[PDB]
Amino acid sequence: SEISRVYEAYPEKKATLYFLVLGFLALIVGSLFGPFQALNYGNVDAYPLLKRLLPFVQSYYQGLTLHGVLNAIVFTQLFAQAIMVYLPARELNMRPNMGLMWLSWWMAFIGLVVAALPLLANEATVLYTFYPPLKGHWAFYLGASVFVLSTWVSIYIVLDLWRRWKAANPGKVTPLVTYMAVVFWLMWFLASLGLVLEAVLFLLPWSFGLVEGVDPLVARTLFWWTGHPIVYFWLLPAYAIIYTILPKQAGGRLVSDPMARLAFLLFLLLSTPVGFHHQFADPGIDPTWKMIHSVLTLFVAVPSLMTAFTVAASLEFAGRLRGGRGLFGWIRALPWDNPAFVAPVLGLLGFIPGGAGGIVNASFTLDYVVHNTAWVPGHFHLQVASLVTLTAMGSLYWLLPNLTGKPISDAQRRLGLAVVWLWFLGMMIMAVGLHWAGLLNVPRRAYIAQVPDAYPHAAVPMVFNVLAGIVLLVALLLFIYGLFSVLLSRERKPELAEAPLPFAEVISGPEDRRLVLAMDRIGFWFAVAAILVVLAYGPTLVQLFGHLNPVPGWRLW
Amino acid sequence: DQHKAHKAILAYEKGWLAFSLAMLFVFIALIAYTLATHTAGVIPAGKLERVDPTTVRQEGPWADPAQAVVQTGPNQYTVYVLAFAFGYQPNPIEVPQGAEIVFKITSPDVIHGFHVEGTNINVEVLPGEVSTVRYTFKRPGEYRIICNQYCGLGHQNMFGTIVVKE
Amino acid sequence: EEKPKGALAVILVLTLTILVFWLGVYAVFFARG
Ligand code: HAS
Ligand code: HEM
Ligand SMILES: CCCCCCCCCO[C@@H]1O[C@H](CO)[C@@H](O)[C@H](O)[C@H]1O
Ligand SMILES: CCCCCCCCCO[C@@H]1O[C@H](CO)[C@@H](O)[C@H](O)[C@H]1O
Ligand SMILES: CCCCCCCCCO[C@@H]1O[C@H](CO)[C@@H](O)[C@H](O)[C@H]1O
Ligand SMILES: CCCCCCCCCO[C@@H]1O[C@H](CO)[C@@H](O)[C@H](O)[C@H]1O
Ligand code: CUA
Ligand SMILES: [Cu+]
Repeated sequence: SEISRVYEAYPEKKATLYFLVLGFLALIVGSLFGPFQALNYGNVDAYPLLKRLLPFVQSYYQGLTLHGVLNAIVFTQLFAQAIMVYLPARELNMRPNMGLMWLSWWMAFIGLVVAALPLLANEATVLYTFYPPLKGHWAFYLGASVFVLSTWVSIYIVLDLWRRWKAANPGKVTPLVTYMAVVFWLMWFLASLGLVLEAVLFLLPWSFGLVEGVDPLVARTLFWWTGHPIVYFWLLPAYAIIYTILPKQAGGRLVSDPMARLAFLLFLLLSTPVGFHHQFADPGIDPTWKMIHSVLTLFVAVPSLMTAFTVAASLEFAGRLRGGRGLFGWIRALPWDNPAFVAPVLGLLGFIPGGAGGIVNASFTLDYVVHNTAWVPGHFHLQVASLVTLTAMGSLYWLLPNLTGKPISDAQRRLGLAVVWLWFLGMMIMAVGLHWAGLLNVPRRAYIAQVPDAYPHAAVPMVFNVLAGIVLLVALLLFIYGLFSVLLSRERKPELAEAPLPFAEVISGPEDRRLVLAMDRIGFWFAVAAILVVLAYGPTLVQLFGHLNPVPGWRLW
Repeated sequence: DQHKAHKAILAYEKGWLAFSLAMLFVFIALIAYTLATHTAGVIPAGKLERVDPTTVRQEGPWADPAQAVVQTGPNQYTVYVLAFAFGYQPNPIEVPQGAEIVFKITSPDVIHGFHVEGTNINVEVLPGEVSTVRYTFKRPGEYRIICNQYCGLGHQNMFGTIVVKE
Repeated sequence: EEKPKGALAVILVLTLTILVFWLGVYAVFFARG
């Protein structure tokens, strides 16, 4: 049995609640180093104070890795494994294989665990990119690998549910959330080949003793094969939620099924073959192959410019529907008192300058201005740590009710808003200080507080970084006392908790059908996806795999 | 109106995607422009120049600071720069103003960055491989080299100097 | 009604941000060239 028998009529809720809690937990621990790293870019050293509070910590850079791995690899994937399974299954009112599903959660819990231990014990201070020849404990890569392998099971699970709904429903076109999740999970498989080879072919043998060195150019070239589209593996859960759930929270409709679909098909073609935008300033990669990846990255921006218009129009329509006044009337009609709505909307706003920073980054030679400065963390804090995270945070207010039958009180709803607004206002202020600090040449990944006299042109943007450490300290603390207050409360009123995910009606139309029919030609495009990866990474990897020049690992911490 | 809404909106979708492709290609254009000018000099070279990082400060042109700058044309210098756990050989790099400078950089240990304040010199240094960029300093002074790739605990302290002679 | 003009002023701000950033960074690139 089971008395929240909740978890034996809809057991999928039991597993999704697990991922989620685990995801947000990594995110509380990871983010704790945040404000510490912020006051540092503000040129205050709070680390002796930290190392008090947390004696295990040996350096700024151990911080940086935990922050990185915990926030950007572990928090985001576990959030994708939640959303991208649970939504498909519910829109298709169907059971994900609770055998394969329960497996993945445990592949991840073992994985995370095995990795955390060397990290916590200063044996793997190589940062979230772990660039050879810096060398970490075998435990880190073994962990990482098995954690990243949790998604492959997830892949199958969604594909499973896809295959079964079709047979039971032949002739019927693939329904929206499901189609999304289907190409998403497909992208992530194709994309994950890079990291997977780099571990198996190199990182695993090396850190075990099986071999002596790794070729650093190949290592970094496999890494960034995965390393770009992994950002789209973080973005699209939020996008899925934003396309098909948020116009409903707004009181509106998705203005277009095709557009939502066309967006996601595009992320399937262009997410993977773009990795050299990360390598513009590497040696041994042909300039001609940088330009093509340059062009190709600029095309990956396109599904996202589209998104901007579709979503903006969906929020506008809803606005109007709530007596949405004049040219800007509609903005003030939206539900500004629902953290479910506020979070992803505030994140969309920060996503305006962030996407603009990407475009510069993408443009080959312009990257020489900003590469490896503070600008880069400036940009992606607006992308991953505002949009994606805000979408995860503000979705505590629908998903958690729907999974546990805890209602949100009204004191909690108001806490939600103070976080979300503080989180946003703190993200924006940090964006300015780091964009500017980086345009002044301040390196990323650096304990700069230890060289207080070193970047004096950066004085005022350093005032902006201090100012945001304090603002984001308060936000994080108010988020803990509330994440746990939404959970550890002793209420459960679950009519609320079966009660379907506020999926969104779609304004239908004529020009649908034959277009939705083409995009649903799935096996065709999945293969085009592979042909495009193959041409993009093919000539270069062939070159480098016959000039392997492995070098000794070092530990420099 | 909720289906008339659709008919419009999906035409805008078309016009915004057209405008977007246009603006995007103008960007492709103005990048293109840069690769044809001298400024394209900062782009690392294609060719895989293999070296052995364990032997590099013993034998070859990276073994002797005195021999780093080596005249390679009437107005050309090759500089052998070593980026290592926790500074730069040689230090300073003295180079004449007006001249094409060809930086040949490598590392004996872990990856470094070699980024030159006030220039678009901005390159990753990998153990076992030579990073080859070119530049002409249009005015004299000291230029600080910042290491902008994490490499260990001396990271925040890895700086160098280039003196470009009057 | 008619025109989704709220959404146009959105994509308008987006276009401008995109141009201030790309033009600003282009100018810096040249000035360091
Ligand atoms: C979750 C995460 C991330 C997303 C999404 C993301 C998007 C882009 N990025 Fe980026 N990025 C780069 C280029 C791009 C481009 C072209 C895009 C595109 O995908 C961006 C397209 C986006 C847009 C065109 C924005 C559309 C706007 C929308 C959708 C909002 C509209 C608002 C509305 C609708 C609200 C209206 C409502 C009202 C109520 C008014 C490049 C270079 O080409 C580098 C390497 C540079 C270097 O030196 O390392 C890079 C580096 C990073 C790194 C560092 C990797 C490392 O650690 O070394 C991370 C983590 C990251 C994250 C992310 N990035 N990025
Ligand atoms: C809680 C508030 C946060 C603050 C105050 C903060 C602050 C910072 C700062 C100032 C840096 C740059 C430090 C350096 O490059 O040496 C940084 C790096 C980073 N942040 Fe955060 N951050 C926060 C939340 C997040 C979140 C929620 C995520 C992702 C989900 C995130 C992802 C990252 C990543 C991936 C890096 C760089 C890792 C690396 O370079 O190896 N941050 N953070
Ligand atoms: C013919 C060989 C193919 C291998 C068989 C794959 C099943 C792997 C075992 O998974 C298990 O499945 C159960 C049933 O759902 C769950 O109850 C259980 O907890 C889960 O761990
Ligand atoms: C505008 C940028 C300035 C930053 C500070 C903004 C915080 C104010 C947002 O509070 C909101 O006010 C609404 C009343 O209008 C209420 O409906 C809603 O419950 C409440 O959350
Ligand atoms: C006293 C109020 C009257 C002045 C009106 C100006 C309000 C400025 C709000 O714009 C903000 O500017 C930031 C950059 O500075 C952006 O990054 C951010 O997205 C945006 O929120
Ligand atoms: C969100 C962005 C806010 C931007 C703040 C102003 C950006 C101006 C950058 O100044 C730069 O200073 C360098 C000297 O150190 C010079 O190399 C360069 O000529 C110059 O452009
Ligand atoms: Cu060498 Cu940082
Ligand atoms: Cu990328």
